[PDB]
Order: sequence, then C-alpha cells, then structure tokens
Amino acid sequence: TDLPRLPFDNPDIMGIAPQMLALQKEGPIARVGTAGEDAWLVTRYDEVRTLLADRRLRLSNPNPQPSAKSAARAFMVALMAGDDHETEPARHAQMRSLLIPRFSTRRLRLMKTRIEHHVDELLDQLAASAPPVDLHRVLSFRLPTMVVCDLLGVPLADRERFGQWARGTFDQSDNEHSANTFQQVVDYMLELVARKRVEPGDDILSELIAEKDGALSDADIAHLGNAVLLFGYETTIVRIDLGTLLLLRNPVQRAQLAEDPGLAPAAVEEILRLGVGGKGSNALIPRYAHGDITVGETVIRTGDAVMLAIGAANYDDRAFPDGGLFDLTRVRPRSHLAFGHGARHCIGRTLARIELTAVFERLFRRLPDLRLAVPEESLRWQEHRITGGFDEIPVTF
Ligand code: HEM
Ligand SMILES: CC1(C)C[C@H]2C=C(C(=O)O)[C@@H]3COC(=O)[C@]4(CO4)[C@]23C1
Repeated sequence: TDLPRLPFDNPDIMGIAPQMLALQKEGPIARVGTAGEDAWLVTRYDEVRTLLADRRLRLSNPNPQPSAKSAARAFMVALMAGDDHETEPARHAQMRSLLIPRFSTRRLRLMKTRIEHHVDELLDQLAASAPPVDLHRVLSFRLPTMVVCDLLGVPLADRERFGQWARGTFDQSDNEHSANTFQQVVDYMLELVARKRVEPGDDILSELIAEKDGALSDADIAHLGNAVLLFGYETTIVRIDLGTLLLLRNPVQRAQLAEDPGLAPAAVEEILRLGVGGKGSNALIPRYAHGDITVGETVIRTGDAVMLAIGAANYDDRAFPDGGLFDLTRVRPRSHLAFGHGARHCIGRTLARIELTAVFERLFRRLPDLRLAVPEESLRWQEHRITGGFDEIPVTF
C-alpha cells in the first residue's frame, strides 16, 4: 500500500506517465496525493466523459475553508468565472453566451483564408533560412499569436508585447511574477477597450461593446478579452510543437500525410488525442464535487477534489484500439477529450482545429526533409507553467 502522488514521473518526453496507465488498468478511479489537496483521479474514457457532463461536478470550490492555490491557478479560475461558487452558475452562463457568437461561421471562414496564406508565408521564410532553426519561435509561436491579433483587432507587432504573458500569468512557481504579468495584461486590455469604444472594427471587443445596447461595463468586457488573450494562443502553440514531434516519430504516417494532405483533419484529431507532454499535468481537468457522486463502487463526496485525466482517457485502449499508437487511418474514431466535454467544452476548438489543419496540410509537403537538430531527450517540458510546453524546438531541413 503506497498512496500515489501527482505529478507522476514520465521517462519519455511525451505520452502518459507509466503509473497513471497502471492505475487505469486497475480501475477507473483512484485516491491520490498531490502537491496540495488529495484528490480522486479518474483515468478511463467512459468515466471521464460521463463526469465532464455531470452538473454536480464544477470548477468552483464549494468548501467553507478553501485550500490555498497559486496565484497562477487563482487567475485561471477567475478568468473562467469559477472563483465564487455562489455566482458561478449565472456568471459562467453569461461568459459562454457572450463568447460563443464571437466565433461565428462568417468569422471562421475569413480567418481560415488568412491563416492559410500566413502559414504559406511562414514556411517560405523557414525554407529559405539556414538550419539549425528554432521551429517553435518561427512557426509554432507565430501562427496562433497572429490569430489572436486578428481576433482582438490589433497590429501583428503587438504579439511581441503580449507573447509571453500567458506563460508568465500561469507560472505556478512565482506568485509575484504571475501577479505582475497579469497586471500588464489588464492594463493592455483596458487600453484596448478604450480605443475600440471610439475606433471599433471587425473584432471581438468591438462586438462586446455593441452588445445589448452597450450594457456591459468596460471591466466586464476587458475580463472577457483577457480570457481570449490568455487562453487563445499558448495551448495552440503547444499543440503545433507536439504535433510536429509526433509526426517526426511516425515516418510512415508522416509520408502518408505528405502524399495526401486530405489526411490533415484526421492527423489533427490524432495529434490532439496523443499530444501530451512531460508529466502531463496540463492534461488534467480539475473539479470539485458540489453533491455526492458515485463512480463504480466509489463515492465522491460533496467538497472532494477530482482530477479528470483527459490525457490518460485519450490513450484508453477501451475507447481507442491500440490507444498508444498514432494512426491517421482509424475508422470512425471516438471523439477525443482534449477540448473537454460538457458545460465547459472549449469555446475556441473550431478555430484551433482550423489552425492545426492549415499547418499540417503544408508542413511536410513544404519541408520534406524536416527533422530534429538535437536529441529528443534534450527537449525540456516546462512543468512549472500550467500550460507546460517546450521552450524551443531546433530543426534542420
Ligand atoms: C489546441 C488548442 C486548445 C486546446 C487543447 C484547448 C483545450 C481546452 C480545454 C480542455 C478546455 C476545458 C477546461 C475545463 O473544462 O476546465 C478549454 C476551455 C476553454 N478554451 Fe480552449 N483549448 C484550445 C484552444 C483555445 C482557443 C484557440 C481559444 C480561443 C481563442 C480557447 C478558449 C477557451 C475558453 C474561453 C475556454 C473556457 C470555457 C469555459 O470555461 O466555459 N481555447 N480549452
Ligand atoms: C482554459 C485552459 C487553458 C484550457 C485547458 C487546456 C490546458 C492546457 O492544455 O494546458 C489548460 C491546462 O490547465 C487546465 O486546468 C486545463 C485543462 O483544463 C486548461 C485550462
């Protein structure tokens, strides 16, 4: 008897930690220690998907004496309207109501066209440069920040100002750096709201300003803008890096995709399913039980913390035959859980899929000899950031 402790070690740079797969083989739910509170860890696909749809399991903490959280985690929860359990129902409902129509089919069609040209230009610059090159800096970072500049209606050079703010805000290791970065985000966004009130354009804050005959306060509008900026590029960057590494590891699949770029949507879905880095602490969705819930023979009690392991569930053999294998020829694969499920299902997921499809339609057709310029084992997943990620990806081509 040894209580497992999150985070678990992973001897590889990607995939699921061996002890989490061990727990998944035993059963769907286990009690575990963490760096803070103990929690229920749910690792099988069926059970994670069912609990993500359970309205008794919520982001907010209902406990009278809530455990302490890092400044980074507190900011994340507040941007998601989860910081007060008594107001979460109304505030979270309004959050989704106001954000979902900012990603209409009209906007996404226009953005797809611009995204495709931008990737073409990014890869032309990459192809003309002399290796070794940092693929993370000149491709993975540049496309999603271009997209956020478009959503916010700001010059592309602004991403040189805000491009590290998601990392800094979500630095769990330094509460002072986290709070100081978040203040820069707030200042920038309040500046942008004030500008869009006199100079609106085809962009998200202009639409929120116009909403309901101007019923929203500037602080309400900026709060929504901060969520778009802080959630809307960094995780996509990480998926471009992980998708590149996964395809480099699977040359038969990579050659299939180079030959037929019509396989890109299927490759993107496999990349999202399998793309988990380092110890994979970002591939857990955190919840608290607001009422008792039974999972198998296990009772989750009101107030208990729950970690829904979307990464491990996406590797679950019960849901994906040979769940550890990258296979873009899967016939009717189950819907993966990398965007979540249920009440908080990712708002940007259709846009994120457009970006990743445009990249992997083009990458290995444009750079057929692309490969790492350093060993995989030298690539360092950044465990202290809520969103993880690699800091650099050196390549040759
Ligand atoms: C591949 C890239 C992305 C991944 C893997 C991802 C993943 C996720 C996941 C798993 C959640 C659920 C969190 C939870 O249930 O607690 C979520 C929520 C969210 N995502 Fe995404 N996301 C991505 C890109 C984006 C983009 C591009 C945007 C906007 C431009 C965005 C905006 C949001 C927002 C606002 C939420 C909060 C939803 C809510 O709390 O109701 N995300 N994302
Ligand atoms: C809003 C989020 C940025 C989306 C989700 C994906 C993430 C990631 O891929 O890094 C974030 C990690 O931390 C979380 O609690 C998550 C899993 O819900 C995320 C919060």
